[PDB]
Amino acid sequence: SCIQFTRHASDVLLNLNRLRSRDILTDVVIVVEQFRAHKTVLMACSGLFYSIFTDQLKCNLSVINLDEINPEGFCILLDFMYTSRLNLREGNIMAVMATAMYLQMEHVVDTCRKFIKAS
Amino acid sequence: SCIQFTRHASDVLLNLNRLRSRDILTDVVIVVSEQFRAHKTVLMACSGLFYSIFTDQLKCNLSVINLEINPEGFCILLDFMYTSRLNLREGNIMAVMATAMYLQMEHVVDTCRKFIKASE
Repeated sequence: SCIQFTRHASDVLLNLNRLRSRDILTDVVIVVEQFRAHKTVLMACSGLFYSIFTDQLKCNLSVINLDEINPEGFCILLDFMYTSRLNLREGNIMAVMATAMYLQMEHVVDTCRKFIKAS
Repeated sequence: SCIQFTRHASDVLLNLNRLRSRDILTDVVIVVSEQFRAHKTVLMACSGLFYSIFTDQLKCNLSVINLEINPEGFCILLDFMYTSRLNLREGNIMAVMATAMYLQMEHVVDTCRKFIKASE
């Protein structure tokens, strides 16, 4: 019985992005500058954040210090995680690609290769 | 400056489902009549009821929200919230439609009705 709401996955994500704007139930700050977010959204999108939050040995912490990753490159990936929309310019594209491979977003890393080899 | 990944809302939802499926980072027990583990964030994104509940300071930051509602009808809607699939059947359709209203979910309600008046 598959009455698929192909809009409902994206409704959910837009609604998660509003909660972040409204600051409703953010349970983490990532420092790179300060970026507030939901651990669950980070986890679903990013192999490393998922790799961090699932480690039963590590402390569960409301603050996560990223090691010099581009803050610009992280703000663009963050907004992607919440909007599905990847902003790339020539002036930031290198910033963005880097942070992906570290964040382990394997489909986001391929997307930067194509836009860089372009033009 | 606007490259949207059209399978990405959907990958986010299935990864959120697997978290729920592994009981990872879930922060609320919904006690329906049975228990249901889920994440506040997702309930609030799908439900105006759960939205009102979790933005109330008097009932923040409660771990347990006891809702009488049917469990099976809740279970199928909880499935829907995390999977975008609505699993309807003559035997639950009345149960889902009802839970649906009480949750203020109207898009699936419409769907139950039309399933009801499609067979009969």
